[PDB]
Amino acid sequence: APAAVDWRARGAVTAVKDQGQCGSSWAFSAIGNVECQWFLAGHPLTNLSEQMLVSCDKTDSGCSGGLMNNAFEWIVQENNGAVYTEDSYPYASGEGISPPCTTSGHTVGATITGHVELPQDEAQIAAWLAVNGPVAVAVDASSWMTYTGGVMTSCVSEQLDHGVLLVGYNDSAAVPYWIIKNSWTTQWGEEGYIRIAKGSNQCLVKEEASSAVVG
Ligand SMILES: O=C(Nc1nc2ccccc2[nH]1)c1c[nH]nc1-c1ccc(F)cc1
Ligand SMILES: Cc1nn(C)cc1C(=O)Nc1nc2ccccc2[nH]1
Repeated sequence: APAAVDWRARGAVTAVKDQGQCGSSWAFSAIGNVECQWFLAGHPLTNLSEQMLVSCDKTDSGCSGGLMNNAFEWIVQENNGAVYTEDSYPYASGEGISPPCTTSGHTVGATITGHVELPQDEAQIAAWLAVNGPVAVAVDASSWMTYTGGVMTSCVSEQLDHGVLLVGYNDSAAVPYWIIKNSWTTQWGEEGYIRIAKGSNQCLVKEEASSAVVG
């Protein structure tokens, strides 16, 4: 692996989104990861549908919480692999209300065929990420409300409560760090993003890393 990676600069990452008040940090992580994989497959970067998962993924509990791997498993095994575009199934649960499931011909933004889990190794994840693109990970965002910007180093690492998207790292800097895409708009943190120290398992980042697999 290289000294640094940033998939935004390779134009492979969609704009930062806003989950509003809904525990759907997963849907955003899982989907965010798929948006990138679809692009890196050779296709146009399409903004995909988080609402699809909140409403339809029954394995996951909609708004009160979910898990990225269940999404990938659900999409492939219950939804025939289909991920809808956002224009055809837009986010509604911003305020907490999650509509019912639908099928009046939504548009399929991407078709995935599986997913893979990565080891609990920050270095190995970086190895995969550098080659294959943004990785979906779970973290302990207890210490994230207070976040203004900078390389975070004293992150509470006890409870996985939040789902996000790794878009690259930087092993060259004074303090090596992961670059993480977050679903709390762009006012939060560094234009929507956040940098946590790479190597010491900040925020329990290496604990639940996975990525969808296209084609
Ligand atoms: O509730 C969430 N996750 C969760 N915990 C569970 C315990 C028992 C059964 C199902 C469960 N699902 C959740 C809400 N917002 N974000 C996440 C999230 C937390 C961890 C994670 F890895 C991914 C998402
Ligand atoms: C959503 C959600 N569900 N639960 C249980 C907590 C949250 C949450 O913290 N949202 C949130 N915090 C923010 C802090 C700063 C800016 C924007 C912010 N948005």
